[PDB]
Amino acid sequence: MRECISIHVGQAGVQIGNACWELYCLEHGIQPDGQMPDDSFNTFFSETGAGKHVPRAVFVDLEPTVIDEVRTGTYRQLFHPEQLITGKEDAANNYARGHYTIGKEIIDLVLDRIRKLADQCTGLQGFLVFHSFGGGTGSGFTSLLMERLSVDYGKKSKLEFSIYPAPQVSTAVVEPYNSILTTHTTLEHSDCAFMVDNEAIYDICRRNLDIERPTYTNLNRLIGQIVSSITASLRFDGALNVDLTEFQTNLVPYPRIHFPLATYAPVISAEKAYHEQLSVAEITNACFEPANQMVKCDPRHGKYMACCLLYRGDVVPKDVNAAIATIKTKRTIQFVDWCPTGFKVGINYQPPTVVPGGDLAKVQRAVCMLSNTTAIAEAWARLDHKFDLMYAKRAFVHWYVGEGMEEGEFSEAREDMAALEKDYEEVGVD
Amino acid sequence: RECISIHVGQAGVQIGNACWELYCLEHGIQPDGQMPSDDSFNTFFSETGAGKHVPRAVFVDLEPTVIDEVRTGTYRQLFHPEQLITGKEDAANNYARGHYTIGKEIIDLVLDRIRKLADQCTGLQGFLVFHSFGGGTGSGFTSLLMERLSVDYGKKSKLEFSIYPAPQVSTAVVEPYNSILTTHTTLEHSDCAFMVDNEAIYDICRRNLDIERPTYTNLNRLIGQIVSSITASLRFDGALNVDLTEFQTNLVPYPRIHFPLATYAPVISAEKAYHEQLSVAEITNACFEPANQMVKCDPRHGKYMACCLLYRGDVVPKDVNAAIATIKTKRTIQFVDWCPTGFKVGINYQPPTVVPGGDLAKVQRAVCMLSNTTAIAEAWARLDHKFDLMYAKRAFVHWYVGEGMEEGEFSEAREDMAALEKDYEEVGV
Amino acid sequence: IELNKATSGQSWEVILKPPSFDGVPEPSLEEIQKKLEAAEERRKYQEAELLKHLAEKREHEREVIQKAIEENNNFIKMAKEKLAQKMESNKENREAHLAAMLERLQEKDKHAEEVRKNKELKE
Amino acid sequence: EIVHIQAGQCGNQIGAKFWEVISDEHGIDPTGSYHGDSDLQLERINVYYNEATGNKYVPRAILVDLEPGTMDSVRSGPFGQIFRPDNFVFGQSGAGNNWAKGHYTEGAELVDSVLDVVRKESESCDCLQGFQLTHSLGGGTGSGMGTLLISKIREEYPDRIMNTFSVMPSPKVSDTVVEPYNATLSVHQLVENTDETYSIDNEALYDICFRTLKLTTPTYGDLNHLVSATMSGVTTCLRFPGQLNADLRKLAVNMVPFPRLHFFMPGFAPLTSRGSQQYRALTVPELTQQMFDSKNMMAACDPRHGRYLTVAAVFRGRMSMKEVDEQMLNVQNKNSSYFVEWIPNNVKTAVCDIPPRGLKMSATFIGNSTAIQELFKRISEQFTAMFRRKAFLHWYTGEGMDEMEFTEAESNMNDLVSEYQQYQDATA
Amino acid sequence: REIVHIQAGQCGNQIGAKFWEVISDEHGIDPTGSYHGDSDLQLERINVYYNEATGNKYVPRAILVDLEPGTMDSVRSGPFGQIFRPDNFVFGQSGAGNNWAKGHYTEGAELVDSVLDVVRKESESCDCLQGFQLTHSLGGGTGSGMGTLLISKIREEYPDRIMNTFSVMPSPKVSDTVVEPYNATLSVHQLVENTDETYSIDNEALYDICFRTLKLTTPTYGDLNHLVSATMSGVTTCLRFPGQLNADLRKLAVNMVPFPRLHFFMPGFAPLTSRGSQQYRALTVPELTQQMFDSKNMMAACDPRHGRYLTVAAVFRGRMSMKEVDEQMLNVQNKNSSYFVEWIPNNVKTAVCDIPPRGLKMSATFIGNSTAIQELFKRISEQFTAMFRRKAFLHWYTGEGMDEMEFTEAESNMNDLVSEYQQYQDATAD
Ligand SMILES: CC[C@H](C)[C@@H]([C@@H](CC(=O)N1CCC[C@H]1[C@H](OC)[C@@H](C)C(=O)N[C@@H](Cc1ccccc1)C(=O)O)OC)N(C)C(=O)[C@@H](NC(=O)C(C)(C)N)C(C)C
Ligand SMILES: Nc1nc2c(ncn2[C@@H]2O[C@H](COP(=O)(O)OP(=O)(O)OP(=O)(O)O)[C@@H](O)[C@H]2O)c(=O)[nH]1
Ligand SMILES: Nc1nc2c(ncn2[C@@H]2O[C@H](COP(=O)(O)OP(=O)(O)OP(=O)(O)O)[C@@H](O)[C@H]2O)c(=O)[nH]1
Ligand SMILES: COc1cc2c(c(OC)c1OC)-c1ccc(OC)c(=O)cc1[C@@H](NC(C)=O)CC2
Ligand SMILES: Nc1nc2c(ncn2[C@@H]2O[C@H](COP(=O)(O)OP(=O)(O)O)[C@@H](O)[C@H]2O)c(=O)[nH]1
Ligand SMILES: Nc1nc2c(ncn2[C@@H]2O[C@H](COP(=O)(O)OP(=O)(O)O)[C@@H](O)[C@H]2O)c(=O)[nH]1
Ligand SMILES: [Mg+2]
Ligand SMILES: [Mg+2]
Repeated sequence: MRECISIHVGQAGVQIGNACWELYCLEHGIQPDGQMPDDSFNTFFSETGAGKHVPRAVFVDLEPTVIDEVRTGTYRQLFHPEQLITGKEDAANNYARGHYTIGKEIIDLVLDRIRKLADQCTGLQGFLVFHSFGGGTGSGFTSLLMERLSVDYGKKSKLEFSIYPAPQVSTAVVEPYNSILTTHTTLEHSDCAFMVDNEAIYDICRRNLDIERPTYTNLNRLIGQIVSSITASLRFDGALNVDLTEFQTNLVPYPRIHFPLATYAPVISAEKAYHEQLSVAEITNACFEPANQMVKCDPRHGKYMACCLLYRGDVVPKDVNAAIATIKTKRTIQFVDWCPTGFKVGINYQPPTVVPGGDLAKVQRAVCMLSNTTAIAEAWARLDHKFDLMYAKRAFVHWYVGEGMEEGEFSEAREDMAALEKDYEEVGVD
Repeated sequence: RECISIHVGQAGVQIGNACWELYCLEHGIQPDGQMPSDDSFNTFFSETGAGKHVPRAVFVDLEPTVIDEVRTGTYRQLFHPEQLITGKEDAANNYARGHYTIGKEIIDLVLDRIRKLADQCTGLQGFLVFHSFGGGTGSGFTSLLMERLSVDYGKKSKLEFSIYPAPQVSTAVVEPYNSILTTHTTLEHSDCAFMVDNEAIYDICRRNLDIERPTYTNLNRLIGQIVSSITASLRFDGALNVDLTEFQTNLVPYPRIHFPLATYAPVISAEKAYHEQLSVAEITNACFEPANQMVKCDPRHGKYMACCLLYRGDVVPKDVNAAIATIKTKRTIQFVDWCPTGFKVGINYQPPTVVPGGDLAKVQRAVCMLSNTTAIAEAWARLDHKFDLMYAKRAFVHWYVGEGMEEGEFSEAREDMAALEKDYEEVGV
Repeated sequence: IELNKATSGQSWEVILKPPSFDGVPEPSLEEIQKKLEAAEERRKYQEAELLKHLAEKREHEREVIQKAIEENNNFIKMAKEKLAQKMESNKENREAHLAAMLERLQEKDKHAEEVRKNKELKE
Repeated sequence: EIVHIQAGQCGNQIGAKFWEVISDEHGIDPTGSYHGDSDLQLERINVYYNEATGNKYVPRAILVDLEPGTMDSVRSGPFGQIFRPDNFVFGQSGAGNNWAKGHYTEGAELVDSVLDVVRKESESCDCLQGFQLTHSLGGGTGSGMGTLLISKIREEYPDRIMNTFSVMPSPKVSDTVVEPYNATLSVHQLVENTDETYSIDNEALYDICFRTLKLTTPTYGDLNHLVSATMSGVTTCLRFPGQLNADLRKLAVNMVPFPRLHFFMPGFAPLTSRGSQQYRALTVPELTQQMFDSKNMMAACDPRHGRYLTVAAVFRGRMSMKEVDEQMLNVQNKNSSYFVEWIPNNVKTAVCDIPPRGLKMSATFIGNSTAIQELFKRISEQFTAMFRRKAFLHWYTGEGMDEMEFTEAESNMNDLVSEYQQYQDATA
Repeated sequence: REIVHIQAGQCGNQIGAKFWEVISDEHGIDPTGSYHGDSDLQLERINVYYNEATGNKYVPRAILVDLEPGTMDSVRSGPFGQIFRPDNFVFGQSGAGNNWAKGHYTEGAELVDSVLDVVRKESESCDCLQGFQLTHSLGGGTGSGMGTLLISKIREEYPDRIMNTFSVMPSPKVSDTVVEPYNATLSVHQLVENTDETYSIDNEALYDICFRTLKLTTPTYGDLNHLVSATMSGVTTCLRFPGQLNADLRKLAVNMVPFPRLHFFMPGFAPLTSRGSQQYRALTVPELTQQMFDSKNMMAACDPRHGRYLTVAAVFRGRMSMKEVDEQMLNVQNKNSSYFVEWIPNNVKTAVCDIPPRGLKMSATFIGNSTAIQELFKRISEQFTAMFRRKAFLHWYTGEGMDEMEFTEAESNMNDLVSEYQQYQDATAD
């Protein structure tokens, strides 16, 4: 019951999945074979006759090398060969290819493994799409699948984990195109999209993990902490609280306005020792540091329409409310004259499980705060400007149009964002 | 000669438990019916092949519990299974439910037991109805019963024994609503009605019996004891009030003004220092003070039109008229122009019986007092205003109209209750 | 004065002041059977109207759960009917490019044959 | 006879709390069997419990939830074994704080299944009084599906009395934003589908724990404990024999003066903390003035703001009626302005010389004051915030609902708000 | 996944032979074609340029084409000349005689279908062919003419694949064949139409490097061909060696070419060395970053300071501090922002290889789309229009069947690209 099919789409999407899935295997003491010594974790894992717990996941890519690293990897056994799908030729950092030209050749087969996983779901909740914002596969294919699944599975919950691009963390000149391109095609098909700004994950590895030049693993591991911290509520059933989708009800005031901002705390390196540990009243205040946000933005300037705190480990209501009390005094946390000044809390029993031989140290109490602030719209305009810059001179566009795209798809997609920009504008009016 | 006693819903039913308790005391009937060693006691008891004297009574309640407390009681061997009538659910403090709803359901069946009771009769005088007033059952069905008994047993008497409501006892907010609707429906169907104010019984159990918080049984202990005094003239061989039609004549002069006030002396308790027992000279001055009255309405400022001084036991007529002359000496007791100033006195020689294992003290000499006073309208005036208050702002009405009634029936009843309040002005001049 | 005498009783009227005013003054089964039969109509009608109004709401649900079913099946129409156009419009556009560029080439493959011809001409 | 349906997260918890509270007073041991000191308990025990011939006493309780979470809690719970395994009607698609999901779609899938249970459960009853429902007005199962059966049952048994125990949503307690949307929609149905409704407020409940019991971190267990007390406290006139001799319809007849104005303001005396600290007996005057003061009402309104139409007061525990009666007539002489003059002797006292569990006295209250329109103003305003900008509405409209339903349900409540006003200003 | 190399004429086969000499040692392959190296990163991506054979031997995926058996024989009867499959040597006996018409139209056309027989065989045995690599002389006849004929004829048969060339622009400094600007311009007209990307190896820059920098008085072809190959191993380093990316011709094309006609790259390797000279002291990252962006280091005789970079891709080799690399690359761009287009957000992309080249502890390749490449084209038109004015040497072309107007058709197609390159140079965001 309460099933959850997770879908990993190319490079960013796949690699992040491996940090996610390794963690879950630790969170519920699962070995890289599938076996292990509260059965609420079976919403993500499927127990077999041998007792092996196989993830309710699909690893999809237009080129083989990325998925090959899983087939040869430590957890090669952990999945079915069928549930690790790979094309021969990638999308060449081009949406038009991922969506049409190349993606078309796989899409049908891809949805079959999704349907052959949908059967063993006694009572499914919905999907968890993990992708890149600027990849050919990450963007193109994702919107084609998001489009197809919304036919195939109608109005079921589709929850994206989209990796916003940052120049420091690779990138490619065309990315703002692939960014705006997918956002548009997926907007209707998304239920709730968890944006991840690659710079903010970089900026944290720099500041708190102290890493001068972060490896993808260094970030993916940090990201997977935030993601498990979101899906904690589902893999566990804690009397304390833990209650997702219910957060989603407060988070999403309007259908389009579905982008929550994450603010994980505490990010501490395996080099402190003396500092240990941190009170709930410290970590509750940490959530309001722009330095800790998943997406770089200023909600000290912008209005609020939601605030949800996802506590774990050693959290006891008394102080949570004392912590909650002190902030409700501070006049930065400003809401709309239609949206209540409430803070949806949810405490987990399980402590933040850390990656053995990692960068971050074991904490007592971990928090993540989902919030629907108009300051998220900054991410859009930030990307929309870069888009407009090359698009004016129609730079790189030819590669898109050469694959079958109309010159108008680019104009339509931008207007939709401009509408979404105006939609975050309008909502933040009293 | 005979008399069928009908008990409708809780109040009269419970009160009629105490009646046929006292009758089986004054007559020496066992709670099984068989009695060992004037014949007039049989006006209320129909003997069977087993020699058992089954009461000529019919107990009705729209809900079980109450009649089932008899089917449990010592006196369960007294009555037949047929005479105790119990429906599925009560009218729920509603007149309109009792009347049109659950009333229709139980009517025929109730009259059938009445038929079968009256089939075994050599000259059935009438009926002695026992009911509440503001009760769901003791208003809805009672008025419906009078309605069909008057048709089915026409030109045959009805002696209404009603319990007027009081806030001092277990009272319901809708009570004045049921009380008026019933009075207006029972109006033309009743031949004589004995109104009994529950507040008057209340303080009588407090000031004299010394029970501040009296049980329904304690209050009933008196009610039945004053009731037995009205019926002593019937069950025994006394000269005064021998027939049902005597009250209707002796007391009821104007047909509509058929509500005689009741008075009783002595009001006595057993748990108190023993002394010289009361004499005829004492009890006459006791009967003329409202501290013993059954309905709380000042007669000293209310025109009379009838009087009967019904003595019981060790009483002698010289001392009766030795006290009568002395009361007209001090008190001038106002009587209407059309009526002769005087009382039809009567002594039933049989002794006043008290309850064994009860509050009441055994008195050799006792006296009831049936008196028609225009001052009884000071009890209707009370109820009419409470009814006038509620209906004015139309509170609770929807419960009655939901039962099948019309809004008319409410106004209809009060328009006529006003007519009656004026008939007390038209007479009390 | 005297009224009557008996076994376990006696009665006697006692006058005090006679009246100054000589003289004194100055139910059907069918109609109950009709008035009762009438009350039950009234009770059985407003309870029948209740039944009607409740059966009306019973259709509101039958209508509401339908909107939800129709809303979704039209959503899946709207989405499938988008892909159908988009994939075809693209298949059209893309193949129409590849073929236009093979003609540019086809023609610039002809230019060659007529030069190999203009060389032979000269000879 | 009473059939007790318990709907949702709240309704099942609240209901189970009363279903152990009463069993203590009725000697029904956690496994189901009589053990009590006297047979004054067993006298009126067919009211709530049934026999497994014999004896094993089974409650006439029906358990309903669109999710199995709350059901497994009761199942595991201290008095869980006492319930009939074929009386737990639960889904898997957990309504998820959506009136529309519980009321329509999801709950409507399970409705018919639950009605089969009530049909069957009504068969064992010689002559049923009516039904009793415990539910929350902010969520999905309780708020939505609850109102659904309420309509369904009104159709299956039109003459049977509809009794509910409704916890009202508060901005203080529970962070679900939608709540005024579920509440408004469910009030709408309760206004037309119930004979009587007990308005219990979490705002008022949190504040009794906090301001009064001094409870610095009020848990549900503390909140639910005050309710369970008022539940058995109002059902003393049913469960316990005496001079009353009363029923669900008699109560409603004498209480509800106008149909729609059937929303009740429950009260209590003494306000005892969960567990702590017992002892220190209460005097008669102490027991009356407490009970009749706003700081002792489970509904968040000021009675000194409205005007009492009708009043109920079950005093439990060993006392003397002369003491009790004297203090009630003392109150109506003082607060003459706040009691309707055109409803004569409108304040009814009930006694019982049996104290509840632990404490040796009690004084449950049920006012029918026009002040309650302040409870409705609260909700209607909270609604109008989101609604004028139509926020979180998509969650509802996505279930097949139209904007018009919200328009109407709110409008229908404003009509009740205004209707309560008509009598607050009424003079004979 | 796979690449098919081809070489045309004298220069083509000379610069192509050297590329195969460099990349064989860079992969641990001996003149016999057998692998004998240590690291297994030398084999990680070997499939790209090499065909796997029997006896665990590797054979380059290359076709050897010329209308003269000259260079053809010197190569075959030379060093690594044994390594190539003798069947792929598509060598005629005509001799285009530095005539574009002779190779593209007349004598060359006779051969072309024989060449195509071989390209089809090499494309067939490919798990995934990505595209073709052409090394050719732009002033010649077989190189310039037949080589572009072969392009058009391949582009026909495989439109879906990348067409990358290493075109060597002639200089009056290196060659005194007067007709070169005719054959030069004629070939430019063809490249602008049928190649994905083109590396402009300008013989003028090549000479000045050997003359003015390397101080070689009489530079031999050997001294120039060395600079060519050094750049070629450089530009191909990421296509050949594993690491950060992934690493596709199409992924480069898409990111490096914003406008389709403008795909002529200005290569420019640092550190510049004399053919077969032992390196004393190596350079630091600043010395590398600095020298690599110098006009004195460009392989095309253009001043990047006279233009604006649309795109840049800088490839560093050997073991060095990336933070130092990132410190230096961001110094360069952020100090000289005026040379980079504002309307192409993040136009400079840096890749690093830990495997340095032979005898170099550290190297650094440059690939840029500087509009300054107009200077190379400008030159060529001035050389052509000087001769075409007096209609000089024309009978060499006409007598091959060639039309008079075909020249003016190419002259102005060439004249358009210059205005087109200028257009985007002057273009601003504002
Ligand atoms: C600046 C122009 C040339 C680059 C250069 C060179 C030609 C060359 O390299 N040539 C002319 C064919 C042979 C080749 C050279 O002999 C020196 C052999 C060893 C070589 O480099 N072999 C290559 C292979 C090769 C490559 C291409 C062509 C033939 C051979 C190798 O093994 O690496 O020297 C003759 N020079 C100064 C010249 O050709 C002459 N000057 C001129 O070019 C003028 C007069 C400006 N037109 C004379 C001053 C000699
Ligand atoms: N956070 C994070 N970002 C990544 C990761 N891998 C790639 N990216 C981002 O992904 C974007 C490029 O898209 P990709 O997902 O790598 O490309 P793709 O088209 O989906 O995959 P392929 O074509 O198969 O190579 C850039 O913005 C990168 O910063 C990763 O492991 N973590
Ligand atoms: N004196 C006296 N009055 C009684 C008795 N029982 C009830 N009453 C009065 O009857 C009135 C209410 O009417 P009830 O007859 O009890 O009610 P009911 O609806 O007819 O009876 P149910 O069938 O039990 O519902 C109140 O004024 C009560 O005080 C009794 O035993 N003695
Ligand atoms: C089943 O429980 C009850 C039922 C009723 C009453 C009541 O309060 C004492 C109950 O306890 C809560 C009741 C209520 C209100 C009245 O007036 C406001 C009234 O007149 C009268 C009453 C009740 N009558 C008496 C004599 O108390 C009858 C109905
Ligand atoms: N008093 C009380 N309120 C509760 C309880 N659980 C939830 N609530 C309230 O119930 C409302 C939400 O409805 P809920 O019962 O949770 O949802 P449902 O399961 O879909 O019926 C909110 O106003 C909460 O404050 C409980 O056990 N007791
Ligand atoms: N860089 C370089 N240029 C050369 C070489 N051989 C010839 N050239 C140039 O090639 C051009 C002439 O083309 P060529 O290769 O001889 O003609 P083809 O035999 O018809 O292809 C001139 O611009 C020469 O400078 C060489 O090995 N290297
Ligand atoms: Mg890609
Ligand atoms: Mg009744």
